[PDB]
Amino acid sequence: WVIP
Amino acid sequence: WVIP
Amino acid sequence: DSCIQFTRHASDVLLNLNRLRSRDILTDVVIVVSREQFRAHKTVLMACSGLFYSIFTDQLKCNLSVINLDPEINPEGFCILLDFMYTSRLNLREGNIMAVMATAMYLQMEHVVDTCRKFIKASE
Amino acid sequence: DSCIQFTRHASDVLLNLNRLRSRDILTDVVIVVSREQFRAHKTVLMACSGLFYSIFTDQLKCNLSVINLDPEINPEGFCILLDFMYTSRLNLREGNIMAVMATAMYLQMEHVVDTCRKFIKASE
Ligand SMILES: O=C1Cc2cc(Nc3nc(Cl)ncc3Br)ccc2N1
Ligand SMILES: O=C1Cc2cc(Nc3nc(Cl)ncc3Br)ccc2N1
Ligand SMILES: [Cl-]
Ligand SMILES: [Cl-]
Repeated sequence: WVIP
Repeated sequence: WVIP
Repeated sequence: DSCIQFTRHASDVLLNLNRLRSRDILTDVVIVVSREQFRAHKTVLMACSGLFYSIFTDQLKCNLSVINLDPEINPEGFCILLDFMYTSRLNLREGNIMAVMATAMYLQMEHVVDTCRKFIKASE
Repeated sequence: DSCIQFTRHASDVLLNLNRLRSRDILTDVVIVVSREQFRAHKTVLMACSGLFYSIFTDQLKCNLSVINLDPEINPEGFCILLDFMYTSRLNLREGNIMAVMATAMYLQMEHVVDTCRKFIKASE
């Protein structure tokens, strides 16, 4: 999971 | 396009 | 093999599937969550959820145009997860994390369940 | 928004759509290319091809279970492109590049046409  |  | 690969292809396909969803094109099922209805593509639901995969591979249920979810399922949690299925983006917030995790467990969306458990463990 | 994103989601969805294709699950159209038949999902074809997008948004053609391609279309070129749609991998070879490019132009698959033109320009 990432900060888009 | 890339070499997978 | 000696194939080449187009890096953005999977993302572009999903973006287009979401555009079809937004315009209600070739949607083939309604998911009923209490008083709310959500139109979607059976294939996308199966590709994202262990529960929908089991439902639409069943010889009788594969032909249903309406699927009723368990009454304990929160429509907002479902909406957030349906958006995630079609976009890879999860709108996880302090106010919705419990409903989202409960819905992801019921839908059998393992990666969503995992991030919810981690975000919950960080706040305790 | 304040969304989080699961990097591998789009690729995982496409992998699952290809698994459904391989087991012939919920395929809803046959594409006829001369003597060959290819089963697929209308939504995936529309998401990858400007030609299929135009075909299945047509109020009459959206309901057809069989689509016949132009007789000039090579079945192997089509097969390679159908595999690309479901996997992001293109099996481009000296022996098939002309058929693949001609098929990608007819199908309106701009990124495939672009790499074919570049590979052809390099060999001249
Ligand atoms: O957390 C998750 C997400 C998910 C998706 C599917 N979907 C499919 N799985 C397989 Cl093996 N083939 C085709 C399809 Br469609 C099955 C289980 C799960 N569990
Ligand atoms: O080279 C390409 C690939 C492609 C795909 C689509 N598909 C869609 N386009 C739009 Cl805007 N909305 C929903 C869908 Br499905 C249209 C044109 C093209 N040209
Ligand atoms: Cl997931
Ligand atoms: Cl393309």
